[PDB]
Amino acid sequence: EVLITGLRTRAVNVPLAYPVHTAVGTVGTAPLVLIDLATSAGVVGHSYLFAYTPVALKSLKQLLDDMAAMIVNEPLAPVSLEAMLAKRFCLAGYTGLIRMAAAGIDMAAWDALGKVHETPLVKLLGANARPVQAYDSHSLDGVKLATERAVTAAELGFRAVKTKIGYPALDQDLAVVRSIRQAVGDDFGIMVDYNQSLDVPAAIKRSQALQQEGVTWIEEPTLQHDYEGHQRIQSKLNVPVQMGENWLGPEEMFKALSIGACRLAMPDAMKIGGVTGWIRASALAQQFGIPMSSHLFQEISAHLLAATPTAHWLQRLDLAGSVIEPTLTFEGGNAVIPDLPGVGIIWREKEIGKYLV
Amino acid sequence: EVLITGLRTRAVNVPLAYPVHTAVGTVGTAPLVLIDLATSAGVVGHSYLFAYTPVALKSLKQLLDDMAAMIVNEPLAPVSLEAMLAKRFCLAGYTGLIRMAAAGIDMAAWDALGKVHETPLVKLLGANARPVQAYDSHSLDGVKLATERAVTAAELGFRAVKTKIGYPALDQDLAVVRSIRQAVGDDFGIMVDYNQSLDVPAAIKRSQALQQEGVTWIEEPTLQHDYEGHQRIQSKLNVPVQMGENWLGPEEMFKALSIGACRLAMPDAMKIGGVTGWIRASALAQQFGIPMSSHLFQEISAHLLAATPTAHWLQRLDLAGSVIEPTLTFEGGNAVIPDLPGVGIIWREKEIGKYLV
Amino acid sequence: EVLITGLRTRAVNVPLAYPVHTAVGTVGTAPLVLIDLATSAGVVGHSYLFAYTPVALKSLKQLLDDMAAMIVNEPLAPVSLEAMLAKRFCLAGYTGLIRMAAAGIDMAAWDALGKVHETPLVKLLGANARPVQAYDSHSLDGVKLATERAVTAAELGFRAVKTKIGYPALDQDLAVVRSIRQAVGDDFGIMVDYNQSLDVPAAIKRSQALQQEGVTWIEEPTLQHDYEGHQRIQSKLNVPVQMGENWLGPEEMFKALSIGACRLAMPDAMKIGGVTGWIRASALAQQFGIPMSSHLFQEISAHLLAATPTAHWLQRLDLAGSVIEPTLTFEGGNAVIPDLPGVGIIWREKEIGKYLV
Amino acid sequence: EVLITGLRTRAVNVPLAYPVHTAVGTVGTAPLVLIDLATSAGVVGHSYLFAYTPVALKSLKQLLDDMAAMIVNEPLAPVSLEAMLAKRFCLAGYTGLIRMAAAGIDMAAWDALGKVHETPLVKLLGANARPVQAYDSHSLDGVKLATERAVTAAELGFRAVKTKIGYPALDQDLAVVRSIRQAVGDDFGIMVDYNQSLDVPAAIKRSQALQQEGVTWIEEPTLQHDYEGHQRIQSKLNVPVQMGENWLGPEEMFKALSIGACRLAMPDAMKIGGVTGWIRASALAQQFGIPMSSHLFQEISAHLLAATPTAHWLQRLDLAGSVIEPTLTFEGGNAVIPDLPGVGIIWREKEIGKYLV
Ligand SMILES: C[C@@](O)(C(=O)O)c1ccccc1
Ligand SMILES: C[C@@](O)(C(=O)O)c1ccccc1
Ligand SMILES: C[C@@](O)(C(=O)O)c1ccccc1
Ligand SMILES: C[C@@](O)(C(=O)O)c1ccccc1
Ligand SMILES: [Mg+2]
Ligand SMILES: [Mg+2]
Ligand SMILES: [Mg+2]
Ligand SMILES: [Mg+2]
Repeated sequence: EVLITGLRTRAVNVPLAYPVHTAVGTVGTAPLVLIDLATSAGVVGHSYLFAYTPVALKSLKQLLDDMAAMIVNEPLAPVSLEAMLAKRFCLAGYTGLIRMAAAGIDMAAWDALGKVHETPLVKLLGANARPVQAYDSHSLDGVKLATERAVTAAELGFRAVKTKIGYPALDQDLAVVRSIRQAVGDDFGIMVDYNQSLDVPAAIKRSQALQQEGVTWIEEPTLQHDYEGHQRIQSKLNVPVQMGENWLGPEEMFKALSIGACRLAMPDAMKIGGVTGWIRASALAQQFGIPMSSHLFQEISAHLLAATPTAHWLQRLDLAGSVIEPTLTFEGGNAVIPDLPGVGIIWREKEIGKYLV
Repeated sequence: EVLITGLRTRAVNVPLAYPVHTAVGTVGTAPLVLIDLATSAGVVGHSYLFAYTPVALKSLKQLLDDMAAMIVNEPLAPVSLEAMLAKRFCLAGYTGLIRMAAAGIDMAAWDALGKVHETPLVKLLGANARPVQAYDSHSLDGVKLATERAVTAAELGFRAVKTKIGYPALDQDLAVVRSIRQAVGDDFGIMVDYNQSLDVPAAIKRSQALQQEGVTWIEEPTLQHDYEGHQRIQSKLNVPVQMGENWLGPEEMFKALSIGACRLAMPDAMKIGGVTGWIRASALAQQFGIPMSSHLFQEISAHLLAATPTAHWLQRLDLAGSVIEPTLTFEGGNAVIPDLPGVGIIWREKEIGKYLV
Repeated sequence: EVLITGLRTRAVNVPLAYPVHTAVGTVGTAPLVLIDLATSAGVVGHSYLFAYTPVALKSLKQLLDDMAAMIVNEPLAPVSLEAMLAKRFCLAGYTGLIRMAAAGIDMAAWDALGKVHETPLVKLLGANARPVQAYDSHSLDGVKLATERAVTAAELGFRAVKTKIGYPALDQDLAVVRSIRQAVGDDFGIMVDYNQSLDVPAAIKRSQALQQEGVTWIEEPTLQHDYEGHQRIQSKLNVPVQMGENWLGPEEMFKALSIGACRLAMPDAMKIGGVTGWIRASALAQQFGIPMSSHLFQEISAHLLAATPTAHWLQRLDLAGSVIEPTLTFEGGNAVIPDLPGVGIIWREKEIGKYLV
Repeated sequence: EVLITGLRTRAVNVPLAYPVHTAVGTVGTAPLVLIDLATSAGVVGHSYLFAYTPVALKSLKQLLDDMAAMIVNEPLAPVSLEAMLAKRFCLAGYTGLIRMAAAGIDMAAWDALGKVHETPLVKLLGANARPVQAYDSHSLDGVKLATERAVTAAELGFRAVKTKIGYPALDQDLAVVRSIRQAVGDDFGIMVDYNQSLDVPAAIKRSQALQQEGVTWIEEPTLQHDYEGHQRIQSKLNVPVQMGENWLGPEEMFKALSIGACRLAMPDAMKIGGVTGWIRASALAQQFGIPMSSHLFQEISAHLLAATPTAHWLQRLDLAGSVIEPTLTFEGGNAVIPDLPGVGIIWREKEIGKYLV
């Protein structure tokens, strides 16, 4: 009855409100692929993908353009659709870019399904909208900018911020954390992210020092694929190890959880497999007793977390703000799902034109 | 926006088309509780519960009548509803009758949600209807009746039947299986169910003898709660051990799968937690690499299996046929989801009146 | 020779001497089912069941009334009786309400058996009465009431109290514990109960802070069915994790102990399976090296603990005091078994009439 | 001293000498990306990539074109190069297409390094050329074509063939194997590949039946990422389970071997990480006691296997034969490394022009 009738993609490089500082340099734009899924019902589903680096941008888009053929004229049944794609890409490898691409389609399919039924996604999922606590996500900023950004966050009502650490010396790491703490007060949450930058022993050493500072969590201390190493680090800490942003599919999540690699999880709506993947991941998290946060995709994550039994935090990091309407709002540090069919993603066409690649 | 406005239950004892023969005697009726969930939208959700024994019938109904208060005036958000109930019953114990009761409400909530959206449940779930292979479910019938019933099944187009075994002597067990095989032919599926009747060593001995006969699976050889014993039995067999009908919630399923207690699973829509529980169970099954079949509740199971990544068999066992319209049909041994909003459960009011308890 | 001749049940809502404060509100009554088991010998056995919530009260009673038939005219052989019931309810699920019901019958059967032999239960069990140290059980009371109640306990001679914690903030938790400690002195026992209210990481964090305060034990930090989570929490602590109140049967206890989920146990005479279940549980506790305390049912628990090899504490919490004679006494913080045949439960009929439901 | 000066890629769809038959249909072409790595020394390194499906072809090429920038002006030090890329793609995910791309560069870098030193790759690797036993790789051909192809193989001197199985019915599987055996004789090797097509229980059942036929190995019985499932299947067999073609990097291989998922391995030079990845994989295989075969890339695999301590079989499957010189030869079923610097890959430019995409 409801069919998929077309797929259109547009590659853009959009300005970032909060320039991300790295050891490498300063990056003020994000490589995104915007997706429009047309249907026989007159509704158009929308999603976006994050490419991480501009090196992968055009390849991503082209990959989508080339997959369009397999999905056109198929029913708008996201679950059935995902299984078909999993089977089409089983030799090539259903992971990495291919998996990211499929996830973009899933997310758009689900947004369209919500439009057909005139209902917010969260409601289609069987749950009620609820406000979700969010933390403001910052970067490898230095003591001055880090504290600054943290003070503003608090001013805007957030009760937690995340900072990137992993300086050449541990003492720099500690300097950042201390200055934030001194400025925001003793309760406030301070999450730290190492971005896979340390080896196991270094991780244990730096982390035990942070643990004494009072951090909320320690995120991705070592190489993401090294589940066993994360487990070793975790085993020497009281503070929780957080991870999950790099899991491609619930099957990677399953592996990591099976060995007790972490005490917290934070899947990425895109890497986990879209709405379909998230729902699977949320069941795993519940069973393993793991509090589940989100990574990127703030708009859809708000919906997804409201339906998650072990929902923990929402990551505030606005990637697509320059080309979308501001329907998701933050009131007293909690994200508010807009009362709009689907995900509530509405393009700012005029702006898109500016960033086109 | 859409609220739950009332709950009405009716306890009945309905005639069974296929009298179930047991070691105890012959039982021709089923103790069921029929549920009607009213909503602010004008739609009425429907489900039924199976009480197993008439000893538990009135208690079940009364338990529902007493819970009505906690759900009335709550939004029709099955996922949110389940979490609320899990928290209300956490001291008393969210399992057994209480859990069965909550599952009845879940199933009705989901049927109503489908009505509000004018869509079949399977579609609301994100999948397409597909035909599901079914097996005809029989009892501890004796050689004559067992073969008879099996011949009729084949005549009606089924490609598999399940028989109950567990006679005083192994040789009786084998006599039943052989006569069926001789009558239906070498391909046909023959599933056997021990109904928790043996001890571990007996189980291993009888099962190895059956394995040589050519059975499809060996179901519940020993006490259901003994996961470790099932694992021991499984470890000495090539044929698959099947289990799951007695798991109360996905958390029991998780325990059993964690220790490799079986190679097949067959949750009961009621005991697993309704639609909400099934969806969770299906994610677990996928991750552990377990083919998932259903137990009872044929009407809703047809929908649920179409959305299950590792869907295996549908159990044909008509409990409520005397008081419901025949919307689910069997065409060439596969179950066909009716094209009707919700689950497609429609009462035969006039008949209900007859069976009322 | 001695037969069971009848079963009569009465549902009551009795006033509580110590109103239990919860996050929800104040509850001053308990939903109980009082049981009378008649025999051919002229003796009448007595027990009671706790329903937790009034939502389950009528269902419980009705369930008992409906089981009466299976037990009448059966010999007064509690062990044989339990096995029969386990087999009758094997499809429906021998757990939850059904199991609680069976346990009520067990307890009454054992009380009657003691009457037939004119001997206190403890003696029928092969042991001598001994005084058992008890702790006074309080609730989520706030700093003021908590300290108050604790001072009175000490005044009455108790050497330990249990308080419920799990406030929105850890610091509230600590405030309660500190004020009690300050008031009762440094030796006194302070047991804390989280009532399944935290997630694993929160549990580890709060518990390590309490451990520094000097608490006796940490009870049910997370969801009761999550044995593996309890093990994780336990693994990061020196203080003992206590659990067991929610185990339905010794088979659940066996599972939890098998994975080292706790260092202390505290089965509930009702949930564990009555006298028959307790005796089994006590053997397990001995073998696993676990000190065993009781949960509720103070009257019978006094007898049961005197026969328990690893007996630890008796929980003083008077549920049925308003409708029973005060035969169990407390002398210098130890419970004294009354010298009376059976359990020494004697109804205050006139009061019962008042609370009838 | 020796620098990388440029990267040129060409996407082609080349005819296959042996049309691969699938359940889907007949495919007579291969989507390949041909790579030319220019250097400051005047030498040009060559490699090719296999895209599996034409859906991924253009995306692959574009991805390479976009990475060219990061490698140009870098020294020709394949080991150092790989580490740089691993670090550049750590957020995006160093797996899937990105990893395949990097592997193409590695292979070309190593071919160029051999050219600079005027030596065959195998010799640069520290080993001597040796002839490697090869098996002729066929498809899901049917009884007639399968036997035919097998008879020709034997005629050309091969001592083993691989066939694809996984028919709707087991009996079809067995029919293929039997007819081959009957035609080639009792010694001859018959390898079978299920191509991830079965579930665990089906896998165990079909495999035990094959094991009785006398097959050389059972390849990829179930989903590639399910290491644990492969282990279960392996555990019920004497015949070896073979796997490895889908491992992306030695880190995936490490995971699978750690749990004993198989008794044989067969990494793909491209998916494993090129020359650099293969060398790492070969050390793992040696330590775990695993015989190591190759998957695709026959030209380079000949070199790689000669340097592999546990070398087992070379897979003969000519993907790029239409656009390259025939320097690798087969003499009496063994592959002979050509005596030519590098890998000995020489384009047939005139033919390339024909297949360009
Ligand atoms: C640093 C990060 O890992 C995070 O979680 O914030 C991140 C990863 C990828 C893109 C943006 C941010
Ligand atoms: C025998 C049974 O276990 C089955 O699976 O068929 C069954 C159990 C409970 C009610 C009816 C049938
Ligand atoms: C709080 C509690 O868990 C305890 O152990 O005291 C409790 C549980 C159930 C009823 C009363 C008290
Ligand atoms: C069937 C296969 O798995 C093999 O090993 O031969 C194969 C996989 C991918 C491309 C070609 C061949
Ligand atoms: Mg991160
Ligand atoms: Mg069964
Ligand atoms: Mg408690
Ligand atoms: Mg293969």
